[PDB]
Amino acid sequence: SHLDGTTPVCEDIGRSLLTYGRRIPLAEWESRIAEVDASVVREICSKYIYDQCPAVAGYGPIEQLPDYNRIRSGMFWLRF
Amino acid sequence: GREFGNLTRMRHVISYSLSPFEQRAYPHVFTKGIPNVLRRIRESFFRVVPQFVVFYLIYTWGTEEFERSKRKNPAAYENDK
Repeated sequence: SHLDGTTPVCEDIGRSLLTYGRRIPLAEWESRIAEVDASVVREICSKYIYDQCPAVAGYGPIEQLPDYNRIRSGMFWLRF
Repeated sequence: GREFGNLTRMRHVISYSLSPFEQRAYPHVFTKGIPNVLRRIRESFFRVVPQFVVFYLIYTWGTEEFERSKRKNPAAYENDK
């Protein structure tokens, strides 16, 4: 749906070339999406998310935001 | 007034912190830690120590006087004859 219209496609062409150098065709995305599986999702999320050190930023009436140790402790389960 | 959600009303303050895993547990504990402790001790030395020294002096004299009293009296025996 994002690629409807001529502005999104030209932006995609320009942005994609600067990073990959090639315009990856849409048919290639679907092939890579089909490879996705529940097992794959779990492995990748555990790789990049589980028991990490988040960066935090709050601009607001924020007195209740938990301290950084509370957040870092919530990054992992003990039942696991 | 007893919940973190509503305790006070502050404005125009910023804070910066780092993760426990990104910093040392004993940073400058050789060049900046010891001198700070020395500052703490020196800044409150004369306010406490001297009084307890008086206590020690009172304690020593006391014991000394107590024992000094049990010594026999040569003035109670010179005339006893």
